Amino acid sequence: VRSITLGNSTITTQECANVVVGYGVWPEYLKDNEATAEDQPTQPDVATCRFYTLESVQWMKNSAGWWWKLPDALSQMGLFGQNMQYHYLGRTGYTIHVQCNASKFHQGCLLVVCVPEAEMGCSNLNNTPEFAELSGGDTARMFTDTQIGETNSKKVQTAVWNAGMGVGVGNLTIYPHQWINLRTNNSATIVMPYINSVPMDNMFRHNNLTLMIIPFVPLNYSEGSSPYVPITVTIAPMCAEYNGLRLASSQ
Amino acid sequence: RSITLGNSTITTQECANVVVGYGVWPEYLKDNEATAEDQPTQPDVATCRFYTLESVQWMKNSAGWWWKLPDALSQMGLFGQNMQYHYLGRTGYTIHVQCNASKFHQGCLLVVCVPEAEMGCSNLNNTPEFAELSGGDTARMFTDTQIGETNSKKVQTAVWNAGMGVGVGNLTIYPHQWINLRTNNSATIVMPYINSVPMDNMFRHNNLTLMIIPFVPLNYSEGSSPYVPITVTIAPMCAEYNGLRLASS
Amino acid sequence: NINYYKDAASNSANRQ
Amino acid sequence: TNINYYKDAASNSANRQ
Amino acid sequence: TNINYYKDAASNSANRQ
Amino acid sequence: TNINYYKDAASNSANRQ
Amino acid sequence: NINYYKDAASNSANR
Amino acid sequence: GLPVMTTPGSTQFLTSDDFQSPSAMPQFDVTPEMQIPGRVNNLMEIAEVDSVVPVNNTEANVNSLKAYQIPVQSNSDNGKQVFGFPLQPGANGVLNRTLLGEILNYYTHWSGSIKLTFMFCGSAMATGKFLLAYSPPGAGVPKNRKDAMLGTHVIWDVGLQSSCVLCVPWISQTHYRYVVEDEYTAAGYITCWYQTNIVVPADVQSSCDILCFVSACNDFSVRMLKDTPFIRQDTFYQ
Amino acid sequence: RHVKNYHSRSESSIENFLCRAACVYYATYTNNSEKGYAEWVINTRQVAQLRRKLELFTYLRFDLELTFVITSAQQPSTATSVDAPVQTHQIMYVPPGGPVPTKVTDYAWQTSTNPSVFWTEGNAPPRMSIPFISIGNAYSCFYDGWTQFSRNGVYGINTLNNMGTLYMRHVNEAGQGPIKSTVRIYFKPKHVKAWVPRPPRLCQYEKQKNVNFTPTGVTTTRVGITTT
Amino acid sequence: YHSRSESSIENFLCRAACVYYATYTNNSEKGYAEWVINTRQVAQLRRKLELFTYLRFDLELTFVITSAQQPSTATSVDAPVQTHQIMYVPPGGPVPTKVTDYAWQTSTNPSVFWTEGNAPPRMSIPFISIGNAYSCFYDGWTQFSRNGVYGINTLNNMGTLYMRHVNEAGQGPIKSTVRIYFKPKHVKAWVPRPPRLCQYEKQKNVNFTPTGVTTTRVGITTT
Ligand SMILES: CCCCCCCCCCCCCC(=O)O
Repeated sequence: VRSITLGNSTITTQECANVVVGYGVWPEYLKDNEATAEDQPTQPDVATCRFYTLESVQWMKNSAGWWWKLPDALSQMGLFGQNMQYHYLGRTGYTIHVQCNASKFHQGCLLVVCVPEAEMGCSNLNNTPEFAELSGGDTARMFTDTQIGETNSKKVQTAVWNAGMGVGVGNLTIYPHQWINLRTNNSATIVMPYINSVPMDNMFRHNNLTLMIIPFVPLNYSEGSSPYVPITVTIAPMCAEYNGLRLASSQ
Repeated sequence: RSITLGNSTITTQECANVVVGYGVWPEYLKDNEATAEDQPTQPDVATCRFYTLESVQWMKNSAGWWWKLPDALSQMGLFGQNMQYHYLGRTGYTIHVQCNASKFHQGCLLVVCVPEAEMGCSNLNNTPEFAELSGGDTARMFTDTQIGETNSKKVQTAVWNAGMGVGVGNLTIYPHQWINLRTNNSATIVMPYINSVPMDNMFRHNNLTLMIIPFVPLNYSEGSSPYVPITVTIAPMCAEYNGLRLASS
Repeated sequence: NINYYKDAASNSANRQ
Repeated sequence: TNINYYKDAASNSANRQ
Repeated sequence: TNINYYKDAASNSANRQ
Repeated sequence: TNINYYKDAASNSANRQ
Repeated sequence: NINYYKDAASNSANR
Repeated sequence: GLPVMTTPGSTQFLTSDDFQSPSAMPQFDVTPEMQIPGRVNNLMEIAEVDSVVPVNNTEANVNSLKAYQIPVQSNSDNGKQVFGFPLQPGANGVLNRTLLGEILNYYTHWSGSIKLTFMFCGSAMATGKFLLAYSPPGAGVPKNRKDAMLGTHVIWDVGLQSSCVLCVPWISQTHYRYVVEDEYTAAGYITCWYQTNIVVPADVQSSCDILCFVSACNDFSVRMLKDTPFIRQDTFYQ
Repeated sequence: RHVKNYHSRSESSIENFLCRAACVYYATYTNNSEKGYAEWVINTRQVAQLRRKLELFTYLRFDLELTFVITSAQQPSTATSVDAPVQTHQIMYVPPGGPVPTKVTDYAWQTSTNPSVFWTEGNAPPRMSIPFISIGNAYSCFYDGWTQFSRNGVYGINTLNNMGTLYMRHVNEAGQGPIKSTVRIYFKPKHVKAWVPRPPRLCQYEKQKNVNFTPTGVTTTRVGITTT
Repeated sequence: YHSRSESSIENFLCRAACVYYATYTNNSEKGYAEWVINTRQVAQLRRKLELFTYLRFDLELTFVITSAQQPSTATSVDAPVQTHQIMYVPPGGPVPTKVTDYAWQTSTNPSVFWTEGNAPPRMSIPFISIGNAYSCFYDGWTQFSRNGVYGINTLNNMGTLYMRHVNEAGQGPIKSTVRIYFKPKHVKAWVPRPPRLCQYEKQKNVNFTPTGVTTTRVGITTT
C-alpha cells in the first residue's frame, strides 16, 4: 500500500492504483515570467494544500450522477476558503480522490472526470441557470435521468446523456478521468493542474474546474448484500497562490 | 523447354519465345507497396500450378472466345479455395494456349491478355449480367453478328469491336501472341499483376481477360482432320492472400 | 521564405 | 525585406520600427 | 529561370522540361 | 534585363540589340 | 536603379 | 514601369488560400504567451483517446446511458452472439458519433487500425469467456461463432482481466477508405460471441454489462477536409 | 507482416483544420435612408460550423485573416433610367469605447484613428490580417463563471466577449435609384494554437451567448445490437 | 532526327478542356447549380484519358463564368456587378438545398468567390485518389455478390460541385453559365489501350453501338 500525504492528511490508495496526472502536468507555482500581479502572493502551504473530505452521496440503483464546481466546493472548507474570501485573485491545482468500496457480490461502474470550464446550459433557452443551481458548496448537485422542461426558468438542463453541456456523455473521456469499476476498483485519484487562459483568476466568480461522477453501468447486487453504497469525494488544493489582499467578501 | 511450375510441366519445347507481359515478371508484394497489415498466405506449390480449363472447338465460322481470369480459376483447386476464404488476393499468371493442326490446315489466332476488359452491353441503358460476362471454365463466345438491343443485359459480342467499343485490329497493344497454324502450335504469355491498388478482391474484380480471336479462319481440304480443339492452361504465379475469414460463394 | 509586411500577423500560416 | 522604389524620401513607408 | 511560389507541389507548372 | 519567363523560345522578346 | 527597357528614352528622369 | 502579365485566377478569393495580408493594427503588442496545459497539435491526438461506444443504439436506450451498456448474461446456450456492428467508423451509428467518428466526419478519407477496448463491469465473482472477432468483408456477417472463428479474433477471459483490447488491423484493398458508406471501401463486421457461459456463484447477479471504447492506433490518418453534416443552421443564432 | 506506408497526418494538424475562411456573419445596408448603415458586434458564435470547429477546444490563440465579400443588388424603383455609377463602400472598426456612427454621415466615419477599409465594387475582395488581440494569454471559448463577483448578473462566454463593433456604409452618394448591399464577413485563423480539447457539440446550437441546448439523442439508432 | 517532345503524355494531356458546364438563375430558391464530378460526360477528354487504363496526375481547374440578362418587364434594369460562389462538397459533407443554405458558409469546404469582369478563376488540386493511380476502366462490380453496379461508377466518388450567385439581384433576372475546365498536370499513365472507336453512349459505362472498323473504299487496288 502507498501513502499520499498532504499536510495533516494521508490517503491510502491501493498500491497499483493509477494516479491520473491531468494533462500530463503536475501542479506548480506561478513563474515570474508569466505573472503580472505585482503584489507578493500568499502561499499557505500546509494549511491550504491538504485533503478536505466533502459530503458523501449515496449511490442507488437509479442514480444518474453528481457534480461539484471546485472553487465553489472548497469555498467553506477551512483556511483555503478563508484566503479565498480575503484575496482578489487565486490560483490552485487539485488532488481529487473519489472513494467507493463495495463487495465482491456488488457491481457497477462510475466515470470520474474533471471538466475544465464546464459552462452548463439552461432549461429555458432564453435564460442562464441560477447561481444556486450551478453551485452546491460541498453539496453535490445531481444529474437527472430525464429532461427538465422549459418551465422552471432558471435551472440546469441536467439530462445525463448530454452532461448538461450539449455533448455526448460518452465523450467526456477527453477530459482527465478514471473509472471506478466495483469489480476491480476502490478509488480514483486525479491530480489536476491549473487550467485557465489567465495566470490568476477570482475564485468566486469563475469555477475553473468541475468534477463529475456519472455511473455508466448502474449498481446492482443480490438480496442480502449491503444496499447502501456511499461515494466520498476528498479534494486537496495544491500549490495554491493568492494575490490582492483586501477586505473579505460576503459571497 | 519444360516450364514446370509445381506438380505441372508444359512441353512447349518450341525452343521459341514467351511473351512476358509488359516486360515485368510476376513478383510478390513488397513491404514498401503494401497496405494490408495482416500476414499473407502464399500457398506456392499448391496454388502456383497449371490448371487447364475446358477445351473448345475451332470451327470455320468461330468468331472467338474469352475468359475472365480470376473467375476462370475460381473453381479450380486450392487457388479457388484460398480465393473464397480470403478478402484480398494478388497473382500473376502463365497462360498457355495450345492448338495443333497439320501442315495441310491453315488459320491464325490472336491470343491477347487485356487488363481491365470492361465490356459493353447490347441494351445501352443497362450493364451486362454476371453470367454474361463470366463463364468459369465455360469460355464465353464472341459473335459473328451484332447482338440485339432488346436482349436486355447481354454483352455486345460483335467481334470487330471486341465488346469494348474499339477496333479489334488494335488489341495488339495488350500483351499477345499469334498462333499461325503454319508456324505455331501454342502461345505462352507470362502476365504480371496489373492493377491500380496493391491488392484487390478476386470475385468482384476481373483484373484480366483472356481473348482468343481467329483473324484468319481455319480451313482444310476434304479428308484433313476436321476437329481442331484449343486448350487453355493457366497457372497462378506469386499468389498472395490477405484477410482470412469465412468463405464466400 | 520572404515576408513583405512588418507585422508577424501578416505572415502566412505555419504549415511547414 | 524592405526596398525603397522611389527617388524621394517622402515616398517611403512609415518609420514603424 | 522559374521558381515555385506555392507550398504544395500540385501548384507547380507542368513537367515540360 | 537578362531574363525569360516562358519555357519556349518563341515567347521571348525581339532580337533588337 | 535597374532599367528594364533597351532604349534610353524609356528611362526615368535624370534625378 | 515593370512589365507584368496578369494570369488566370487574379482577384480571386479561394477559401483555402494562404497569402500574406497587410495588418490592420500595426505594431500591436500582443499579450505574452502562457504555458496552458493540454496543448493540442493534431486532431489525431483527440481521435487516439478512448471514448465510450453506444453499441446499444436501440431507440429507447439512445436517450439514456443504457445506450453504452452491452448486456451479457449467464445463458443455457453455447455460442450466442453478444453484439455485431459493421466497421464504419464514420458512417454507421454505432461509431459515427464517437470521438473518433466525430473527427472522421470532418474529413472524407480515413485509414488505419482501431482499438476496441471492452471492459466488464459485472460482479467481482463472475467469470466467463468471450470471442471478439473482426471478419473482413466479402463474406456475410458471421452467423455462428464457428463462422467468426475463421477471421481475426480474440478469446477474452473475464476472470483474469476486466479490460481486453481487440486491435482491428487495416486490411483493405486501398490505402484509404471513404468515411461515407461505400461498398467499394467495405470494412467488415465486428462480432462478439459467448466462448464460455458467464458462471456466477449464489447470491450474485447473473446479468452484467460491458462497456466498449473506440480509439485510433498509431497508424491512423485522415484526408480531404470537409464540413461535418451533424451541425445545422437555419438562421443566425442570437 | 511488415508494412512501410507512412501516411502523413499533415492535414489533421490544428493549423490546417482551422486555417480556412468561414462566413461568420453577413448584414445588409441600403442607399435609401440616412441611417441605412449596417453594424455587427464581432462574435464567433452566430455561425454554426466555425463555432463548432473552435468549440472542439477550450482555449485558443491565433491571428486572423479577414476577407470581405460585398455584394450589391438593384432594388425596385419608380423613376426612369437608373444609370448607377460604380459603388464604393467603407468598413469601419469601432473598438469598444470609441464613438459610434449614429447616421450614414457621422463624424465617426472620418476614422482618424479607427481602422477602416475603403473598397470599390468590382475588384478583388478586400483582405486584412489582425493579431491576437485578447487581454488574456489565450482566447476563451468557454467560461464557467459570471461577470459580477456577486455570482449574479451574467453567466457565460458573453462576460469575456468584448471585440468591438463593425460598421458598414455606402461611401457613394444617393442616386436616382435605390441600391441594397450585403457584406459577408469571413474569418480565417492563422498561426493557431489550441489547448484542452473537449467533446464536439452534439445538440444543435440555440443561442449565440450561451451553451443553452435542447437535449438530443446520443447517436442515430438501429434496430438491434446485431443489426448490420 | 527530329524531337518527339510534343508527343509526351504531359504535352498530350496538359491542355485545358471543358469537362462540363451548367446554368443557374438568380431568381427562385433552386437558383443554384450542382454537378457530380465525372470525366465521362465530355467526349474529347474522355477519349484522351481512355487511351490509358490507369492515370495519376494533379489538376488545373479553370472556370469560365458568363452571365446574361433574361427577359424583364421593369422600366429600367441597371443590375450591379455580379459575384459568384463555387463550393466543392466532398462525399459525405453537407449539401446546399437552397441558394441560402448554411452549407454556403464553407467553414471547411473549399470554395471560390469570383466577381465578374476579372480573370477566370483557377485552382490546382493534388492527386485525390484512394488507390495508387486513377482508374479509367473497371472490369468489376460494386457489390461482392457480383451484383449491383458494373463499371467505373463504383469508383467515381469524387464529390459534388455547387454554384450560386452571391448577389441578391432583384429587378432584372440574370442567368449564368459556368464552364469547368480540366488540365492534368504532372501526369503518369500506365497500360495503353486501343483508342475509342464507337461513339460514346453513356457517361457511366462502356456501352457502345457497334460501328465498322474503318471507312470504306471499293476494291483492294482502289486509290
Ligand atoms: C479593420 C479590421 C478590424 C477587425 C477587428 C476584428 C477583431 C476580432 C478578432 C476575433 C477574435 C476571436 C475570438 C474567439 O472567438 O475565440
